[PDB]
Amino acid sequence: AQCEATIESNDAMQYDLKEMVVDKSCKQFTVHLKHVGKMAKSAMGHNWVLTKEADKEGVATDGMNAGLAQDYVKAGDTRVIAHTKVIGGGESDSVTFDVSKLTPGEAYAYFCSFPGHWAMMKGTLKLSN
Ligand SMILES: [Cu+2]
Repeated sequence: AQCEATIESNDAMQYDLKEMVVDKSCKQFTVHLKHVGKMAKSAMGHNWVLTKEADKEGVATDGMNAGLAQDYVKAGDTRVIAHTKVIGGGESDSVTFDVSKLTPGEAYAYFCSFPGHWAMMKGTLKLSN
């Protein structure tokens, strides 16, 4: 979508994309998260979080402990490349990140850090041309 992509989250605790590709010509990347469900953020809130695949579970665990006001992301967690807000049904959010944060040919994990969702809601992101 240039240097943008749109991802959908629903009431089934799913994302519609399992992988994202960042083009090499991009200096900035933008992700647009949409919550196409009708459930409340307290019940089935979704976010989109970018980490080294390695940091997935540790960031997820710390995020859970941060609470909803922190969007289920430990504040200033340095393992976090980018993340959106936690949204409810009918909402959306966008995050733009600096691509030079990514290392070519390395796979990254994107997941939802709302409590219990990282196990069902995850995908890979990589830089490719
Ligand atoms: Cu979620």
